[PDB]
Amino acid sequence: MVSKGEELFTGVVPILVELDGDVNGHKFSVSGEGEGDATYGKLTLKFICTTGKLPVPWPTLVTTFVTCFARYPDHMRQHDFFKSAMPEGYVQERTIFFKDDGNYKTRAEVKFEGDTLVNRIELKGIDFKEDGNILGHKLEYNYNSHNVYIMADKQKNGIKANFKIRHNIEDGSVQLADHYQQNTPIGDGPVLLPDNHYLSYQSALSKDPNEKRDHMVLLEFVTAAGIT
Repeated sequence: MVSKGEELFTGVVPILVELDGDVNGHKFSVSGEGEGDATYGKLTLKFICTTGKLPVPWPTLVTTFVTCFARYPDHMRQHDFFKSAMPEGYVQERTIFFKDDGNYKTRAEVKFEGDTLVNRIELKGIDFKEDGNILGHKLEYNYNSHNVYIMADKQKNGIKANFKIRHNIEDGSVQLADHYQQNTPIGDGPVLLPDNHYLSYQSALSKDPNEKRDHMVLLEFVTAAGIT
């Protein structure tokens, strides 16, 4: 049997992303469009800064900008919280601590609006150094592969994770971004609370050569792996 959640992701699904941000008082908005194909764990998205020049590096927003598109292998299907919460969706919240710098706090609602999977996000950043790696745009426009360990959060009826993102800097060092995450369902319907498992991410950042606005093109693959 294919679950109600699973069935919404069997083909290619349009994605809309909307982010309102404020970092050290610098307000900005970003809109993204593209498509997800969960069968292949595949996301393609193009993000546009709709208010001017982005005041933080595009790589710092990659994790913020739809884990329902992860590929869960057949043997792992009982651990897919994210699809099980659909179509009503889930709230994803994070704090992201940039080592020796500021932090982001994010809240997103991920849910269907008709046939479109929407990721609506608010982001607030505080305590950034005006000449640190973030406000000083010292990060390379690239992205490393990362594994994220997903744990059930029984009390909140959802999941949680903590993971470290490494953002490469041109002197060979990295800027660490320590993510703490909680997800909880929007509906009061049944969800899958998983056993501990990993999601394996790879992400590629590029540019649309014909786009004059400040923007990012993201290609991301996400696959679950178990602990058996």
